[PDB]
Amino acid sequence: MIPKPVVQVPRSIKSGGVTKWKEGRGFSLGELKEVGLNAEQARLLGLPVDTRRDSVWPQNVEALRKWLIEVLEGKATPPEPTLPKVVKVKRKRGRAFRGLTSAGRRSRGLISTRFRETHNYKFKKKAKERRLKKRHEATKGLGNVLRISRIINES
Amino acid sequence: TIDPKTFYANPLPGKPFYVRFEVPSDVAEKALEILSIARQTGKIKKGTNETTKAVERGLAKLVLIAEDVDPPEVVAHLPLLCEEKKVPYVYVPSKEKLGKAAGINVAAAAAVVIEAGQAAGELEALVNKINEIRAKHGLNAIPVR
Amino acid sequence: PSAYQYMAMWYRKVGREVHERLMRSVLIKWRKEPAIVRVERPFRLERARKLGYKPKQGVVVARVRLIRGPFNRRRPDSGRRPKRMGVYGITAWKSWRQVAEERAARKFPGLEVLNSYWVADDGIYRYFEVILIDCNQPTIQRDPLYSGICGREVPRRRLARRLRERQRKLIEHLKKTLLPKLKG
RNA sequence: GCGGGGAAAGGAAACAUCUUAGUACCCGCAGGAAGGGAAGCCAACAGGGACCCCCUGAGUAGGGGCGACCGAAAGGGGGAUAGCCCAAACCAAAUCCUCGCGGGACAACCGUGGGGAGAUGUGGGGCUUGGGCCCGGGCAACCGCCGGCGGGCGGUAGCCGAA
RNA sequence: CUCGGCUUAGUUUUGCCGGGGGAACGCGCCGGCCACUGGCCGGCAAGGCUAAGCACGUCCCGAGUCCGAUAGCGCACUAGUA
RNA sequence: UCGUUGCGGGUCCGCUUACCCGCCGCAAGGCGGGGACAGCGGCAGGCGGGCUGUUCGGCUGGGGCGGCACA
RNA sequence: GGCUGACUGGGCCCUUGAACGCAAGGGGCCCAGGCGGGAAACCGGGGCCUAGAGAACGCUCGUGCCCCCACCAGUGGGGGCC
Ligand SMILES: [Mg+2]
Ligand SMILES: [Mg+2]
Ligand SMILES: [Mg+2]
Ligand SMILES: [Mg+2]
Ligand SMILES: [Mg+2]
Ligand SMILES: [Mg+2]
Ligand SMILES: [Mg+2]
Ligand SMILES: [Mg+2]
Ligand SMILES: [Mg+2]
Ligand SMILES: [Mg+2]
Ligand SMILES: [Mg+2]
Ligand SMILES: [Mg+2]
Ligand SMILES: [Mg+2]
Ligand SMILES: [Mg+2]
Ligand SMILES: [Mg+2]
Ligand SMILES: [Mg+2]
Ligand SMILES: [Mg+2]
Ligand SMILES: [Mg+2]
Ligand SMILES: [Mg+2]
Ligand SMILES: [Mg+2]
Ligand SMILES: [Mg+2]
Ligand SMILES: [Mg+2]
Ligand SMILES: [Mg+2]
Repeated sequence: MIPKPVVQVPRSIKSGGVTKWKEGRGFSLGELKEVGLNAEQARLLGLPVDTRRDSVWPQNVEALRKWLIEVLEGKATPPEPTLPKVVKVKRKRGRAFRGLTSAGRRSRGLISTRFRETHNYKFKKKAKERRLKKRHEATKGLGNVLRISRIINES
Repeated sequence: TIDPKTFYANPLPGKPFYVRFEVPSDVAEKALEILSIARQTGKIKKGTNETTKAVERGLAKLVLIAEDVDPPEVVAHLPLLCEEKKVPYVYVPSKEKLGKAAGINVAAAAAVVIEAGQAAGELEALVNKINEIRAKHGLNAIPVR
Repeated sequence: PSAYQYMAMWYRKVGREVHERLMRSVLIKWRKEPAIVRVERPFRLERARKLGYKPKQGVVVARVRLIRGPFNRRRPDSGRRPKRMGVYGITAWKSWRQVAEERAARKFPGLEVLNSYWVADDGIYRYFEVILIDCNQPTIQRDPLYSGICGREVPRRRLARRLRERQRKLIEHLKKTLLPKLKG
């Protein structure tokens, strides 16, 4: 059973000091260094590696040491390496016409802000919600119906 | 450090803006001969990227610049750089001939003699004659390195 | 500093006045050529190389001239609420650079637009140069950057087999050089 | 599915800002999916760690004749998981393509000859665990091209099947 | 940066387009909900690609508290037919 | 008004090469005139039913005029 | 003749609005602070009584050793409660 990295949930000001743990994206380079591995070797063993993460958690180090011993003694089988296994690049047609060049990417807002905050993304996201009547788009004017009803029922 | 708006203030008629003084055909042909001789007996470099690095690094002795560079701004920095580093330079009329003298199969917009094995004597005479042309045109002298 | 760093000086403050003198003559010719013209070499070589240009067979550099200003917004000819009746100041969400790339692509059917950059402005026109590549040319197809546009296929049997071998050899090596340290 | 152009009716118990709606529709351009994607990020001194999609945060913050109405994001739980390249520094033609001939699983490629590209830089190198540059040590080197041969499974007709 | 405009929850603070002005360079530059200053923290824009996991139904397969010839698709039929 | 808008001389004069207008030419380019004006784009003020959207209240011995018996 | 109570902070009630929901406005009775007139009682929160009267948003002024503005501190600016 290949271990999963454990990382701390970022402690917000809103939380007031309450903290919890979560499963991380991958093991940090500091944790891998304590068990004598680099990013490439760890990825060849099937481990998820996160070179962005700076923290080193002893519980992650301990889980890595236990599982590596099992692997190096023939008791555990490493999964497939966490490196690309296919290369699939399609021929592109009409990049300029679909706004995929750098000029198109700029006008779409993708240079200055995240994809989720671009205006075309907002247009498509809300169109889907209204088409499926999902979440808040099942009721138009939901906020005002709630607001007036709260006043009447909490007076 | 040289300010281009005064250096290139008064261009010559019928020449690109980066050409500062007129070189007679005899002087240009001599430079091409020296570059060819230096290629077999000494050390040369060719192409704008290698010529610019040689001038910056202080290893240049003579810089050859072609006058028919189609977008002129490819080589226009070289005369400014040579004046700053006090490296003598001369203009040659054709980049196709400059490339052939450099011993390649394509044109060269610029070339530089690093060391003149057997051409050192002729190189000194060429630099003096270039210096007279610069004085005629009003530019200060650049001594032979 | 590469010669390309020095070539960029003509589009910086130190070289603007000399460059602006040059363009006043050059633009006279460009105003009389066809609106879209293929050129032998890019006008801003250092900028073109940063955007992916190389002088290979099948790489096309085209100069595009177009009228600047806002797009031709039409005054509506039927009923509208007042907010929808204005004309002046209303522009397109497309830049003129994208418009230039698209017009270039129409002149070279089947070619793919890689990138483009600004070259010059005058009172009425704006000039761009567009880099296009022919994805059918063998020189283009194998280029590491152009293959991202022209397509690339690596069989899964190649990568997976290579990765499996590397994993197997690593485990044997780590048995000798790492297992004692882990258990020590 | 992607880019652009782009209403009104109706609603606000009138109506113009507003909404309807970046909708209808129009123009252009792709794929079997598209688009997105590898921190000039988010956070708050505690830490997360590319992206898309689903559940939530939440009709909360916020916008608004602060009216009608509009409306996130971070964070949390999941599906799934993957990371790389071009340019440049440094080297400087060591490079690519095409054709003929010989070899080479009908290939890649090797040898040789001709043609084209290429110093306005082909190619090598390099990609945050920054790199280039100098010195030393070590192979479990690293990276890439071809898809021949053997084997297995599946799809495109069917066959057998109690009393 | 500034002016006009479309847009956005983005509000003295969203993205962009157009007109005019317009940097610096790692001893630098950018962000931390008005601007500036100091501290601290986080990063390196303006070049390119990227499987999987997500949309759809001409088509194929399966299912059904669905309809049963004025119903159910406009069409159970020499129906997009006369 | 900002830009296009450049070059000489002491806000003024001149110039042409920009730009504009016409003639010739298949094109290349030539000739003449104007000329940093004009024209064109942005921004700003004025005129602007040429065109677009709308509002043109209520009570009422029917409506309208009146009145306000509308606070 | 002497004055400014046409006062500061609040509460309760009556009427507008019958029994019976429901603005603004107006009136009455008080408590506290600090005054004016008066020997004192007492009266004064405009005019002897019943008329002269205006929501939300926005702006402006007064007030407070006042509250807030996105990692922290500061300056300018902005917002908030009455
Ligand atoms: Mg909604
Ligand atoms: Mg309407
Ligand atoms: Mg409707
Ligand atoms: Mg209405
Ligand atoms: Mg109506
Ligand atoms: Mg996909
Ligand atoms: Mg894609
Ligand atoms: Mg909306
Ligand atoms: Mg190269
Ligand atoms: Mg049977
Ligand atoms: Mg950068
Ligand atoms: Mg029927
Ligand atoms: Mg029947
Ligand atoms: Mg004018
Ligand atoms: Mg005008
Ligand atoms: Mg009318
Ligand atoms: Mg009215
Ligand atoms: Mg009436
Ligand atoms: Mg009347
Ligand atoms: Mg009343
Ligand atoms: Mg009552
Ligand atoms: Mg009253
Ligand atoms: Mg914050």
